[PDB]
Amino acid sequence: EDQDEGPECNPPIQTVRMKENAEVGTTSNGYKAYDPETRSSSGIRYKKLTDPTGWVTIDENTGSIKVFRSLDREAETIKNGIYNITVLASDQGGRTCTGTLGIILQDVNDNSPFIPKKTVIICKPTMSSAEIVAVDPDEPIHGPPFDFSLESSTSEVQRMWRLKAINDTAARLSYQNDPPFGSYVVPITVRDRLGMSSVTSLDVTLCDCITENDCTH
Repeated sequence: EDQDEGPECNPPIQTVRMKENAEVGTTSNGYKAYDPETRSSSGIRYKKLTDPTGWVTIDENTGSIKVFRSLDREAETIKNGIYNITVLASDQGGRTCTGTLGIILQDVNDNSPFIPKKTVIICKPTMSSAEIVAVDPDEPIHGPPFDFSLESSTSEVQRMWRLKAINDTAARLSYQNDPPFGSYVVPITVRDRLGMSSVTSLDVTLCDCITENDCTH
């Protein structure tokens, strides 16, 4: 009669693939410890060891991966779309085996655009405008074209400015109604190609210049 002997946990290293928009608690196919006698490892329970992100948890019964807190592909903890977590199996004979679970992460468009440069000069004696350019940190299929506007701003601020588009990534902000030399705030709204939305408040000095770039000192 059969008795429950030791696990042959090969391969060392395993992989799964996941997608960024994954709901909290969702479960999918997972890491295994192996048990050749029974050709199945049905007593054998699972925990996680070290994790860079804290996004997933491992379903103890089955060794399945499940979401715990929501993902990002735009984070610095990914490289070439991949991260890894370390895994342990626990046996009621007083035994263990160990391994790695890699997690390949498909981007979806979820991040909005941001502004690299929010501080801008308008040299009034030769210029009416300054350019406003953005970036979006999803894939290049998942960002531009951007749709800019003065949407979020006030009816007083809208009476001093006009905004117009100039590229897939850019627009140009212009003064109206002879405003005086000085410094000013402008809220922009920007959406990306699927309508992901960002708010951002610009710094706009309108001044007198030599270089036509920065203000006379």
